[PDB]
Amino acid sequence: SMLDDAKARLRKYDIGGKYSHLPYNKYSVLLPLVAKEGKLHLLFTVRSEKLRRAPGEVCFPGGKRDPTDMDDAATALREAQEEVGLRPHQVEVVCCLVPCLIDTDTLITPFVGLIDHNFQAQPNPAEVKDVFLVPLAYFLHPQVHDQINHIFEYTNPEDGVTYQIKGMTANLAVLVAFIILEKKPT
Ligand SMILES: CC[C@@H](C(=O)Nc1ccon1)c1ccccc1
Repeated sequence: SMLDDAKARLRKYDIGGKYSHLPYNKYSVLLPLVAKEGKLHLLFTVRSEKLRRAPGEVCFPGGKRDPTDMDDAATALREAQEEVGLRPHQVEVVCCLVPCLIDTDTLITPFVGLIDHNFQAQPNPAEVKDVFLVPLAYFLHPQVHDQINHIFEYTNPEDGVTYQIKGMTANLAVLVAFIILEKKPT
C-alpha cells in the first residue's frame, strides 16, 4: 500500500539514537505526514507574531528538550500536542533522520510521523498563527524565488493564500520527498 511503501522507504534512512547523547543544546521537530485524496502531504505551522524566535515564519512542530522527556522523540510529540493538539495515539513515529547542526552549540533532531486520518488540527494561538498542508510532490517541482537564498512559494488552491517556506524547514521537506517519491512506477 501507499502507507506501507512510505514507511519501508523511511526506515532505510533511520539513524536511530546514534547522535542523541552528544552534549548539545537539544531541539526536536516532527515532520507530520498526512494522507488526503490519495496522496501524501506534509503539515506545517506558521509561528505566532508574538514569539521571540522567528515570529511569523513557516516551521514544523517542535521545540527544546526538557527534563520530562524520556528521549528526543518524546520532545517532538510533547511539542506537537502543545502547538496543534496532536495526541500520541494519533501519531506513529517511523524514524529519526539526519540531525541539523547550528550555531556551533545546538543539534536539532527531526522525526517523521504518520498522522491518523481522523486528526483535525486545533492551533494554539499563543504559539501558532496558522496550520496548512502541502502535497509532498510539490517539493520535487517547487516555485523558487531568489531573495542568494532560495525560497519556495506555495499557493493553497482551496483559498489562494501564498506561503513562503525556506531554510532548514525547506531543506527537510525536500529530503522527505526524495526518500518517499524517487524511483516509483506511475
Ligand atoms: C524546533 C523549533 C520548531 C518550532 O518552533 N516549531 C513551532 C513553534 C510554534 O509553531 N511551530 C522549529 C522548526 C523548524 C524551524 C524553526 C523552528
